[PDB]
Amino acid sequence: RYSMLPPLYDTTKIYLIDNKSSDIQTLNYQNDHSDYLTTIVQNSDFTPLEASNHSIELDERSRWGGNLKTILYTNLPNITQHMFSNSFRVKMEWFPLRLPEGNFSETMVIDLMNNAIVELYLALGRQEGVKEEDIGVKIDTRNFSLGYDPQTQLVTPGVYTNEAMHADIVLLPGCAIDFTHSRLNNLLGIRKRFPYQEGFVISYEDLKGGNIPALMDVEEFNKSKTVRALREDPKGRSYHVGEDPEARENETAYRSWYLAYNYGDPEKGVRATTLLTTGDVTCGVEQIYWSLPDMALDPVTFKASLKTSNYPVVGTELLPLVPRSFYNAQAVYSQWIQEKTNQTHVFNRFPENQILVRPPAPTITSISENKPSLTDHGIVPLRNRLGGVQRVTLTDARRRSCPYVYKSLGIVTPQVLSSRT
Amino acid sequence: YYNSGGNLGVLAGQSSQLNAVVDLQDRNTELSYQMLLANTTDRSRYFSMWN
Amino acid sequence: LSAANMLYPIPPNATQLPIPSRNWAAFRGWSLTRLKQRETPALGSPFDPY
Amino acid sequence: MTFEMDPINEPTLLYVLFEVFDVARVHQPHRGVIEVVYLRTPFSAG
Repeated sequence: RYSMLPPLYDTTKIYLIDNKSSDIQTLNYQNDHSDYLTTIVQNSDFTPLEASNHSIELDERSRWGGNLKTILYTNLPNITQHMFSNSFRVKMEWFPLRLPEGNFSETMVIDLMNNAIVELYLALGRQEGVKEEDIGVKIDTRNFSLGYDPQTQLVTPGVYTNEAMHADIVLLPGCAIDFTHSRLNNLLGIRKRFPYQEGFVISYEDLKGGNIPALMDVEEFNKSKTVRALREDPKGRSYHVGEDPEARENETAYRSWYLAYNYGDPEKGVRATTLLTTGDVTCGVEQIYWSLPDMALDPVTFKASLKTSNYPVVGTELLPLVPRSFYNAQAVYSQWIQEKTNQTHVFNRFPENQILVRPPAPTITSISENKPSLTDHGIVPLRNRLGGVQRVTLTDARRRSCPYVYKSLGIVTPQVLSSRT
Repeated sequence: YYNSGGNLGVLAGQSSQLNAVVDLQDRNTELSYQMLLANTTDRSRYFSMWN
Repeated sequence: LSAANMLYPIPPNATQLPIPSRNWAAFRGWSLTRLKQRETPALGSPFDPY
Repeated sequence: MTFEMDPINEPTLLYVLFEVFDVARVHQPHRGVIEVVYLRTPFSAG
């Protein structure tokens, strides 16, 4: 039964269009595109604000259910402060880092991380008297083991193989990175084997057994048939070949989480603490708790709280952040072309250092994308006095009222369930 | 707040869990209280416990 | 004041014409008075920036 | 309705209010159940 109209029977359709919320702007001054107010009553005879007064009264002799259909398409950027996708922490101490917001690919985010680390080094990190090659943090998507001849205890080529493999964490004694409140591990690829405990605080002295093997002098080999490690970068940067005691002198001081996950003790090394994960640039796919205080009866063991985000949840669906993977065989060549066209060396400030070089772009690029999603949430119990003004709220998995939601549309089809009340 | 959609008097029983207060954009309950006082009692005398 | 207050804006001249259809049962009467747009706030929102 | 008014410079608004029957009866069945039914008779509500 709707007032001033003949009653309808059995089923019907109720549209919670967000475009109608723009006709009652007086009620939505402080409401974003995810926590707005709309009106069910759609008749041209009244202005929308006045039609919001009327209410649709389903019969009180039956417990009215409802099939809820949803159209959702949020334009969420990949790296945000809202999703904790840009926070970072580097020890040498305990300097936090921040990345610029925006939609970026995996290699772009890795480059931004390296650039932020270098910028923080340039900001008060070098004025105190730290020599520039003493930076102890690097993210190089490389495997520092290809062509490593055990008999000579060195990698035979004079250049580390510039392949993709998997992103890792390169740590020098002392400085280390320990991020717990950020989700950058999801995109670069690393996860705790035993989460929920304290956080993700992998550091030096943890990656024992994976020290980067040194590399031999190609020029000196071709000159005198002698084999020895690169103790000095041609530009004047030590490779810390002789440092890191308890490890043989043919390995540098860098730790290289990858080549420490592998080729190491599994029950005692970083293997027992962290595991490899495919790089999900979306920082881990989340879900949106569809919440609607008015028509839907409170589901089991939920109460309406004060928080504008902690409303009872009527339904849930996956966040429309689907990481689609692209394959480019000449990814390194494309990266070189991009570096040339950038006309600046900000993303590659040490092109000559074999360890501090800009990490190669992975051959599997998995940039995120935003797509509309239509889902059916099944039968939802309703009330018998569905009002005109209704609140429609979409919240994060932590009930944080995500504000990037765009064009959230819900369709409800009432049905008769049971009887009485 | 009295007639804002976002803010409501959700006064209700423990078992019903259904709002017993509805306000819809039109009931000027503030002017209602003003007229109620001005009619029931004389308002030339100031009561200090309210305004 | 059992009533239903409706406010209709007035450009600074002339006349105006309100209201579509309805029912009109138990109607009691009208009460009309002009206010200023600057003075009248918007009560439908938690905050009124204007 | 048509209103003819003395014109003033600053923009203004009309505040015609329709005197209606706005009543509500509260029913309290048992030990923590409170149900209120509203009724605005000319202008449909509740």
